[PDB]
Parts: sequence; structure tokens; C-alpha cells
Amino acid sequence: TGDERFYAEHLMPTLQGLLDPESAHRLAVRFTSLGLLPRARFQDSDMLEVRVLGHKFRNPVGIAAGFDKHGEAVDGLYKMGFGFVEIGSVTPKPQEGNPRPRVFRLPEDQAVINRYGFNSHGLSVVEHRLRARQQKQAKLTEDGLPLGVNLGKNKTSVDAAEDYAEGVRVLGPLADYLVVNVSSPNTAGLRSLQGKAELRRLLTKVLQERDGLRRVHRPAVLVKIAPDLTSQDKEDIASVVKELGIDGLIVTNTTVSRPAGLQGALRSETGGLSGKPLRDLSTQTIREMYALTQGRVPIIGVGGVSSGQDALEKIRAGASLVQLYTALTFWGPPVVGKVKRELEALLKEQGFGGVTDAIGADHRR
Ligand SMILES: Cc1cc2nc3c(=O)[nH]c(=O)nc-3n(C[C@H](O)[C@H](O)[C@H](O)COP(=O)(O)O)c2cc1C
Ligand SMILES: COC(=O)/C(C#N)=C1\SCC(=O)N1c1ccc(-c2ccccc2)cc1F
Ligand SMILES: O=C(O)c1cc(=O)[nH]c(=O)[nH]1
Repeated sequence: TGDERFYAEHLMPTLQGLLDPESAHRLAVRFTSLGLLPRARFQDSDMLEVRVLGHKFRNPVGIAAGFDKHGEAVDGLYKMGFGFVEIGSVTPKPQEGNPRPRVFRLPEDQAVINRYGFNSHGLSVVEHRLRARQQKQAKLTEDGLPLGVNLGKNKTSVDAAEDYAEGVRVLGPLADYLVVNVSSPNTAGLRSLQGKAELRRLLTKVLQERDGLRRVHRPAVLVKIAPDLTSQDKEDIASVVKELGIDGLIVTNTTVSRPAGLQGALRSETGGLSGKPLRDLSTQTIREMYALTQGRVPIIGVGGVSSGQDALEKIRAGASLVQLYTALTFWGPPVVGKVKRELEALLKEQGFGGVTDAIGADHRR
């Protein structure tokens, strides 16, 4: 399309040239929240529908956590053509996050580095914002457009598991799925929650709170992991997830690594790296986690998706669904319909009847 080219070659470079990346993001949330978007000509076909996590998903491409941290733009994100929306991460109490500047563009690498540090309106604000549209979301979910809520922990919290439990109780009743995000690179000690005895302790507590919700308000629970984990960490996670019956994994968050070859001037800023340089590290992480779980645990694949090929690589590696964020910052809203159109074309070219048939296909070769 002409929209894809206009956004990619004129509008997004112009906004990037005029605004620092945090300003640009704030303006994008605002625009999106108002539905001021090119609006998606792409009509989802049947072959893009996926059933997983106790829901129908009209298409398998979601917006990753971090774009709509506070649940302000959910409707606008469906209008952009996302098959599912994840908000957050949301912390129990409001908190401001790190001082600015705290997000940086690496245009020569099609990458971003961020260190927001869980800026969050907090659970009560987000609860009331979702309650104001609760029935509109119920109808969206029923029509195949589910809602995920990503839960974080406060910087000064003295008990991490209790922070997650409070999130389950408060936002669980309003979500189709919850995410225990234990993989932000930007909160001290958080990624240690990914180790064994303490992952099992944490997730048992979270699941017990989830199971204590009334049946119609009881969400799936997924664990979001980093791309930087050791072999041992990955094996431990797989074992716990199977043992507790966790509903799924989100693979991956941003990387603390700095792959060789980054060209951006800002490559050595502290934070998590996203976008193209993360792509194959995330794909490979999916591949390993799918094999370690025997293909029995749904995976949402994320990191560096900017095309149908990128989406399909993750699906064939084991993802049932994918998400993207950073690609938007570079290509804008038309990238969503692009990914979907390309993915549909590729599935037909490679002999798959739909997305579902492609899930984990590389492990059967
Ligand atoms: C600016 C920014 C903020 C993010 N904040 C969150 C967050 O609050 N919670 C979370 O689980 N992931 C967060 N992420 C990670 C993304 O959800 C995603 O896992 C990662 O960026 C890889 O996808 P991408 O390459 O398509 O951006 C953030 C990413 C970016 C770029
Ligand atoms: C002055 O700013 C604009 O004109 C924008 C913006 N931002 C417009 S005009 C029509 C439109 O669609 N957007 C817009 C909306 C959202 C994004 C966006 C969404 C997610 C992540 C990053 C950017 C980008 C856009 F250009
Ligand atoms: O708030 C952030 O800094 C943030 C959280 C997260 O989980 N991942 C990320 O890259 N940034």
C-alpha cells in the first residue's frame, strides 16, 4: 500500500526528526486513544484465526506490553488491526519510573533501548479505566479480540510475590490473560525471580490467587521471560511451568546484551534493547522453550517482528501467537496490516492451511 510507504518514508521519519522518542510515544498513545489512525483496510481471513489460552484470536498479531502501559489506548489498538492487546506492565502503587531521558532510538539498527523502570499509573487507576469499558471488552473478547494484562512489581516493594498477587486480585477479573513479568531488565533483582525454587514459590502464590477468582473472571496466567537466560535457567523454567500447569509463556522481553554490530550512537546506553537486533535471539529462545515443554505450553513470540516472514519464523519455531512493538516506532500503524498480509501469503506458499498448522512446524522437519 501507499499508506505503508507514506508512513515508512515520510511521516515516521518526520515525527522522529521533530520529537524525542518519549514525546513521540506520548503523542502516539494520545492519537491512538482517539482513533486518529489510517485504519486498517486489511480484512482478517479465516486462516489467521487461532484458538488458544481458552480464547479465539481473530489474527495472531498482538501489541506487546509497554506501548499502552496504563490501559488508555486499547480500543484504538484493536482499530489498528491487532488481534489482541496487552497492557502494562502495571505496578500495585503508582510510580514514576526513571528520570528522563530514558528511551533512545538506534535508527541505523532498527532498534530501541529503554530504561523506563515501570512507570505506572498503578492498579487502582488501571482497574477503574478498564471497568469503564468492561462490557465493551467482553463483546470484543467474544468476537475474537482478547485483552491481556501485564503485571509488574514496585521498585521499593518488600515482597515481590505479594505485588503480583495483588495484581491478580485487582486486574485478573478484567483480563483474558495475565502476565507475570519477571524479565524487565530495568528493575533491580526482578530477573532473579526467574530462578527455580523462587519461581515455583512465586508462581504457586499467583496461581492460587487466580484460582480463587470466580469462574467467569478467571484469566489464563503466562510467564514472560528474558532472552538472556542460561541453559540452566531455561530448563528450570520449563520444569516449573509444567509442574504447576502455567498456561503459557511470553518469549521474549528485551535484551541486556549488545549484539556485535550495533551502529547506533546510543548503543551503550543502559537498558533493554528491542527491534531487529533482538529478533533471532528471541526466535531461538522460543525454539528452545517449545522443545523443553514438548510443545504442550502455548508461547506468545515477541522480539524484532517487523514482517510476515519474522512472524512466521517465530510461529514455526513454536509460537502460537506473536507481538510487536518497536516496529511501530519505525514504520507506524500500517506495519500491522503489512505483517498480517505477508504472513497470510507465506502460509499459503508454504502449504499451511492456516496459522494453526504452522505452529511448531520446524520441530516436525
Ligand atoms: C519502550 C518499551 C517499553 C516496554 N515496557 C514493557 C513493559 O512494561 N512490560 C513488558 O513486559 N515488556 C515491555 N517491553 C518489552 C516489549 O513488550 C517486547 O517484549 C520487546 O520490546 C520485544 O519486542 P519488539 O522488538 O517488537 O519491541 C517494552 C519495550 C519497549 C521498547
Ligand atoms: C502529529 O502526529 C501524527 O500525525 C500521528 C502521530 N503520532 C499520526 S497521524 C495519523 C496516525 O496514524 N498517526 C499516528 C498514530 C500512532 C502512531 C504510533 C503508534 C504506535 C507506536 C508508535 C507510533 C504513529 C502515528 F504516525
Ligand atoms: O518499564 C520498563 O523499563 C520495561 C519493562 C519491561 O518489562 N521491559 C522493558 O524493556 N522495559
